[PDB]
Amino acid sequence: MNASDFRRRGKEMVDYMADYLEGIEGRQVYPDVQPGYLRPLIPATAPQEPDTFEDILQDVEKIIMPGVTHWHSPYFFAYFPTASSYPAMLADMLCGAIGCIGFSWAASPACTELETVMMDWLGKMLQLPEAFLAGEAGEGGGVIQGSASEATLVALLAARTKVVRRLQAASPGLTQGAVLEKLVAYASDQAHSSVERAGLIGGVKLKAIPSDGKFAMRASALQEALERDKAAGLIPFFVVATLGTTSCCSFDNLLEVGPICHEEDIWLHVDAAYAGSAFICPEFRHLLNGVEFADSFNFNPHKWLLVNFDCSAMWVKRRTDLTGAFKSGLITDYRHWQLPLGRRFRSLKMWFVFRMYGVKGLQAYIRKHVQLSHEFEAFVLQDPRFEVCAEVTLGLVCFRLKGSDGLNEALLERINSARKIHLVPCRLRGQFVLRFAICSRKVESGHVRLAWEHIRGLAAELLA
Amino acid sequence: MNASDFRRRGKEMVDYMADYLEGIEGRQVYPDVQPGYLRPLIPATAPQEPDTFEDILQDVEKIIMPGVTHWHSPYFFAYFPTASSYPAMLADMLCGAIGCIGFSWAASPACTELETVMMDWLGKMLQLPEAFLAGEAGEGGGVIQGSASEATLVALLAARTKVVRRLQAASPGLTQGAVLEKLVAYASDQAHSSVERAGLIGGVKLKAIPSDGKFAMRASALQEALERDKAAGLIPFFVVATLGTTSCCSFDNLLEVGPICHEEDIWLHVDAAYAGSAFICPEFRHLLNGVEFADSFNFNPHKWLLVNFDCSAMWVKRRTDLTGAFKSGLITDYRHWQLPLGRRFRSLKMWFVFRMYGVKGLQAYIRKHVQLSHEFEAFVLQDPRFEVCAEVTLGLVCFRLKGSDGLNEALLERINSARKIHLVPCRLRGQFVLRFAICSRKVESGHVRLAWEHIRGLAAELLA
Ligand SMILES: *Cc1c(COP(=O)(O)O)cnc(C)c1O
Ligand SMILES: *Cc1c(COP(=O)(O)O)cnc(C)c1O
Repeated sequence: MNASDFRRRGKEMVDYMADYLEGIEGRQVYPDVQPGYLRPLIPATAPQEPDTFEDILQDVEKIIMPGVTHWHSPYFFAYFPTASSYPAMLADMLCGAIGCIGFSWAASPACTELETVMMDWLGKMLQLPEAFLAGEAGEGGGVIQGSASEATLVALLAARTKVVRRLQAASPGLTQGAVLEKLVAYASDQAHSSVERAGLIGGVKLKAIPSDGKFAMRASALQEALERDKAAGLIPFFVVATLGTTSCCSFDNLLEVGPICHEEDIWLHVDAAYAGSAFICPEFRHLLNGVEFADSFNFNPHKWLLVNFDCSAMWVKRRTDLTGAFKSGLITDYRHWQLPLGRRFRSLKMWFVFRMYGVKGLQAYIRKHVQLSHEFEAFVLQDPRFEVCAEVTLGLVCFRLKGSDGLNEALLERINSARKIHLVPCRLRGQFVLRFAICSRKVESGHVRLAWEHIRGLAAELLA
Repeated sequence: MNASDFRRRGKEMVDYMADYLEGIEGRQVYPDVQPGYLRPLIPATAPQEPDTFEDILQDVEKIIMPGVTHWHSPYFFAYFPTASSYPAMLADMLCGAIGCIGFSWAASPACTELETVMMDWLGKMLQLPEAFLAGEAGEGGGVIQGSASEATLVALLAARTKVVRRLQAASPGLTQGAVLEKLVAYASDQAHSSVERAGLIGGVKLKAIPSDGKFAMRASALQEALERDKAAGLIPFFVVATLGTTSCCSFDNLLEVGPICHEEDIWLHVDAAYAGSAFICPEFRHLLNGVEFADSFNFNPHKWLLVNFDCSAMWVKRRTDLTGAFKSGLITDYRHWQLPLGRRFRSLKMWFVFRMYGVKGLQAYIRKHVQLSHEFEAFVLQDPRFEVCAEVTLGLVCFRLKGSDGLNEALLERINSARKIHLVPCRLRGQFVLRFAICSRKVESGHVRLAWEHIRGLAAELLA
């Protein structure tokens, strides 16, 4: 079709989007569709002749929607939030229209330059040390990665390469294969699975560092592991410290870990995928104290900062430390900052979001969510039948019906079968725990109260 | 903002998109902006209070656009085409509205199931062997990757893992570090750089296979390299065969390479990033004869098949051969098929495109482009002052002004400085060559004739 048709159709799509989001509260959050349901509802072959937009759009309602899990219903309380905001959407539309591939500066200077500048804005909102800012003459800078799992993998590969170079440039005969055999990487036992994948791909060993009572990685445990391993002939080289674990949203001790990785000369990567967004708020910024020591810091604006998915923010103090694994001031070659060669004009989304919401708007959004999270915690704290399993700092609450894991597995089964709200569990020291996460952009105190009541009702029934 | 505002603003954005594309022919293809131009035209900090959509949109025209390289101007004849169609755009808008993250089947069954089905449609359009189709009981299947460079890397990692396992299943007690040291991978000397990055990340050795007169990889050269290396104690394990090299769009011999990789038991990956789209046309399908032998096949619909960037299609005959590196019929866990854990509902784009254009529409688009490419070749063939450097099969023509490399470097400099059209050169056996690639969706015979005339004029001037 041509421009004229797109004005028509494109505008129809906008109303569709608005309708879907406007009425999302009337959607059943989790689907009843069975695995493999879709293939039989669709032809076996692409059509030879065109189909009608109208026809395709109703297929969306009648066939696709039944297999959709609505992350944006205020009743979606699973995992962590995924971002979705009108400003990013508008931006995404533009990005697609300009349709450039920023694999090189010449392919579109702006695709590259807006990114560096936006990463600096965000860097400043987080109050990161100047060492991470590109500016006009800093050895550091930031880049948009596809996801936190990729950011982590990129850091590990940069670390791996850096340690192999140092070792070979000090031991002539030395082969890389030799160095890999003894390379060890560490992460909290609460670390995300993206770390294992990273070690797996990078071809190195990964060890877990037992966490403390507050589920945090401490200097003590880390040091022990290091000594134990150096003494065994191994070579520590990478450590991922997590800020806002996926289990209970706890925080590794950065002021204790940073100094250790520094003195031991270990690449320290900080994965704050979820909690990172909160650091633009003074109240929480302390949680990030210690970045000073990090070689690379990452968090997902596509989780809790309203920038629609496909937007993870990563910073490093020495651009060449990163650039070297795939080979000041202005950056022109992002292709040495990530795994793939191509990339979209993703920074448009950050720009539209940061500009259309403003810093204050963003801070409010986060606080409202943390407020809602504490309201839920209160409910649980008020009912003697339940218990709150971990300190509640941000938008996640881990609760439990006082009793056995069997009793709790049961409550969960009854909650999901009821199809009103959607929750996910996790194990916290082997114990079965239920997670309550504030997600949707449009969640209100009302949704939480109703959600709690519904859970309390089911627990009661189950208890009789 | 809320749904109401988005209907307004969102519709404005649609007209903006339509205007930009509608008037793109009046845009200067390549920018005059200097590196680093943007930072000083934007504030140093994100705004505290909201900004106006109206204000943001004019900033787009006045500040972003001057730094944009217009890939969709019919006068953009660089690299290879990047896709952009209204159907994919409409689809992308929807994808963002639904906004789910398909990291697991439960996160949204449809995000996963539509993908498998679409990959089968495309698989059939290409007339791939049934072995690659998921169907209801095939060990194979296809997945959308972020790009051809990632597809290649994924294949190599799958290969690496598979050969390390076999070698230990043979000599129980064999270390991985040991096996990597001797692992060798091959690619044509015309292969894309994504292959080197892959070998670099995977930590193995990569060797180039000298190409023939038609710049193709032949059985002879490959076999020679293999023997030479096995005999030296090395272990061949991965071979990338390219269909549509970026230099002159030549084709490795798949009927010669497949059998070799089979008997030698080497993982054979086929990178047809650009040329692959043409295979939905019977006339060209022979170029793909030999996939039968491939372990993995890949091409970019986001290049020459109108599915907006962020859409590379990859197929394998044994899903577990792929799944194993990151650990029939219906597929539920795409997370073991790619590097990252998260993913967008990208298949919506393929669906909208395939349905709104229909197979015949797609075939016409490709043929029209190949027709235009041959029209250009004709022009060059008609002028005794120039020469065509390689067989012209698809949308690319490599030409040259008869003379020295210096003379040609000069023509190129004069073409880019003129700012009418945009071309890129490359070296073909050390010789400086100019590339002419049909890209934009809206290119016509008229654009090509004017482009040729303009180049002939500049060549003439220069020749005096
Ligand atoms: C959500 C999460 C991830 C995964 O992020 P993606 O961008 O989906 O890869 C990684 N680490 C932590 C701590 C997370 O909370
Ligand atoms: C364009 C191209 C690639 C790279 O594709 P992306 O998806 O941009 O990474 C790889 N191989 C060939 C032959 C190509 O033409």
